[PDB]
Amino acid sequence: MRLDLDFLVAHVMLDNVSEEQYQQISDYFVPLVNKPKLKSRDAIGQAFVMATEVCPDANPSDLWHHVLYRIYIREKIGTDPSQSWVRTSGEAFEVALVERYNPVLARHGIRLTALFKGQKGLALTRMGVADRVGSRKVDVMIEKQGGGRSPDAEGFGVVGGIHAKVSLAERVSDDIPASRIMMGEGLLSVLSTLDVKSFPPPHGDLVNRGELGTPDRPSDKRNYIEGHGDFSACFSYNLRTSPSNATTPSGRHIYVSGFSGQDDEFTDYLVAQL
Repeated sequence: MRLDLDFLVAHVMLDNVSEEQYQQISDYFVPLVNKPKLKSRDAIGQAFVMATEVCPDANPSDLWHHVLYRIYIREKIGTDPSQSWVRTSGEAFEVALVERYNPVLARHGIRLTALFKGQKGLALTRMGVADRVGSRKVDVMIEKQGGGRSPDAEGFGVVGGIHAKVSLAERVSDDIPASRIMMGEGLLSVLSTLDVKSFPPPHGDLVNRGELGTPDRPSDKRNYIEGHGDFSACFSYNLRTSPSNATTPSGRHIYVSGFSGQDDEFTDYLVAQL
């Protein structure tokens, strides 16, 4: 369906999203935006999971960037920076990943756990890397029934971590030292991303292409994965993201898939490695 964006007016084609489906997503999300005692990360997080269920053939990144985002900044009451999309969207992505994958991962004993700003010291210490990375480095922790280090009472040990970045245009090179230190300790360092990147009018056409280019085109971002192997693996939910070729110099790959469903390349990856 066609979206009308006011900057000057511009349009963007939202493939595999019907007028009916947009409204169903909007009827779900809007009342949650200004709901008291309901954190923005939970409102946006659950909405993303719901939206991908409603439109399983639509580009998940487009649902994030062109639907949820533009509805939020339109419906959000107040300029409170602690409730900003910018301040909360990242943690909403973490919430979305946990909600989406843990039911599938539960069977194999694999457990995800979102880490929010200020409360990841326990996670990082148990991970044994807080020593060298600081208190603001890992977004989602990966634990495993049985194996791992610093197991809780239920026998869940830390086996790795996830850097959840909505856009790779972010300070992505900032997470690379921590990721290297993680991988060196025998921990999985996954880069989960929505690969959000569109350019606004007057010069951009607002198509969410991302920042990973193509394997035929030298991209510094892509070269982190396929060149230097600074992350264990890279998972994008922007359907426009060019996946890695069969072989890469580092042996690391950029996997691309939709967000809806049961098992995918992400769960199948975590199962094998763990």
